[PDB]
Amino acid sequence: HMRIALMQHTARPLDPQHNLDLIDDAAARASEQGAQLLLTPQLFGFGYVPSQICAQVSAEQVDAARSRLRGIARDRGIALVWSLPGPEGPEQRGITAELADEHGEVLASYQKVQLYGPEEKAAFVPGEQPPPVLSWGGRQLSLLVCYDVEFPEMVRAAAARGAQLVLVPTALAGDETSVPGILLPARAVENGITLAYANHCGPEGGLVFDGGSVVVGPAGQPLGELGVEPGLLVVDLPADYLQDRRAELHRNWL
Amino acid sequence: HMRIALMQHTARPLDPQHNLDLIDDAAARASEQGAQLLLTPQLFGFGYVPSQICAQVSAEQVDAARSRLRGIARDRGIALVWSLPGPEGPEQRGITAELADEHGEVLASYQKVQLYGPEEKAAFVPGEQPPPVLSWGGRQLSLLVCYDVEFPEMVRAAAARGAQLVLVPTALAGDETSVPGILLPARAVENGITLAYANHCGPEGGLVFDGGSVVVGPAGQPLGELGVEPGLLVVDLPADYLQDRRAELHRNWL
Repeated sequence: HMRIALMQHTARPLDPQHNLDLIDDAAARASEQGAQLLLTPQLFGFGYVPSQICAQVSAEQVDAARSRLRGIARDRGIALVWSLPGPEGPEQRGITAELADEHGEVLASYQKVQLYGPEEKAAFVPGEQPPPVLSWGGRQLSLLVCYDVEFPEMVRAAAARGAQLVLVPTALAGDETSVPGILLPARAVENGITLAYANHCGPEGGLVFDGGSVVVGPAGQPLGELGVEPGLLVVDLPADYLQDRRAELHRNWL
Repeated sequence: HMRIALMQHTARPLDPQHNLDLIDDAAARASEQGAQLLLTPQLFGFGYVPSQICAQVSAEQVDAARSRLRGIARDRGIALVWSLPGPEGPEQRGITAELADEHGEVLASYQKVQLYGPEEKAAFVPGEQPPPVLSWGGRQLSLLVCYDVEFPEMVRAAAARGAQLVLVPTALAGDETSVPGILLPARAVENGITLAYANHCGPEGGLVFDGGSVVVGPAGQPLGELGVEPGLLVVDLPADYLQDRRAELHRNWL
């Protein structure tokens, strides 16, 4: 009863009309295939160029891209998860992920807690709030962004609040096979949840993104996967760690 | 500069002279191969029979097996990690793991925090202390027992205190491939540490143990592995998650 899509593509740095036109095209193709939600990659709208987003992308330009993405969700009739800089000035915003429903209503907004490397840490403010968890489509959805999912604590924070399906815009480059190969399957099994991971692919902003977008089910197995080329992955989704964990002790030992 | 051994074998329920004679034999063979430490499986001395340990194994019998195991470490000249019931009466003790050095000195004792299933929870008291971390052989070692390693929080507790090599007596049955296949490699990569896992194998106490004893290095790869038959595995051991994790937030979100 739930069919999701993941958009894997290459963005052009600082060209939102080009990158959002790719998202519009993917949303229309996902909807034609009966997908009910489209997940898109981290910072796709402006490309994964942290220092140049900080230097050249204004709050007004981010708000115009956000309005365009709400319009795509409404006009293509499909829920949409995107990732842009946050709405504040360039010196105060983070990296965010948002979910709009097929009506264009923004159901949830999350600010990336675990920034990756010095360029992100200079260009963005880290989030301070736990991942949101909300009902959509018959299950509890949640959002995280790229490096967050590599911390078991961030996925456990979502699953502790009831998450069953964690959606992760990503921008993973450098042939980092261990993230989708080793960490994502453990995040699924150690919580009993499904995770969807939508990456860039190909050369962008001086990096070569890995592609490898994937949906991993609760037994850690891929339900669908892409390679290194652009694509639109469409997947039909079908003792106990969460109860047994001694959280009152663990919280004191981190 | 560090060579370790793991003993994978079948125990006989409630027959410590038989099971400790197997450990003595493995310790002598490990030492002949220049191993400096031998890791043995969970509750091997009495077999993995929780309800019968609670019903029939006295504090005196546990203390005699402990004295025998300290003697093996000394007399075979090899550090030894074993796992017995704890030293208290049958209604107050837990499942423990201990490390003795090659002099027979007990360096560390740990009580299993995460008991597995209702039979363990009736037969044993859970530990309340974090895993120990200590220098041995040129690195920081730590101890956990079976189900503990399946909680990222338990391995992160050890790595937060400096652990580099986590030694895990186990008793994993039922063809639970996801533990060594999916979870152990993530525990290694998400902390940057090595883990050694020594299981029973074959039918014992009405269960069929999986074998699959393994040492996994920090990239999640097996450095050595056994299948389903008894054996003695001998292995020569050769952005940053531990610093970057926002532990002050994670501790509030578990």
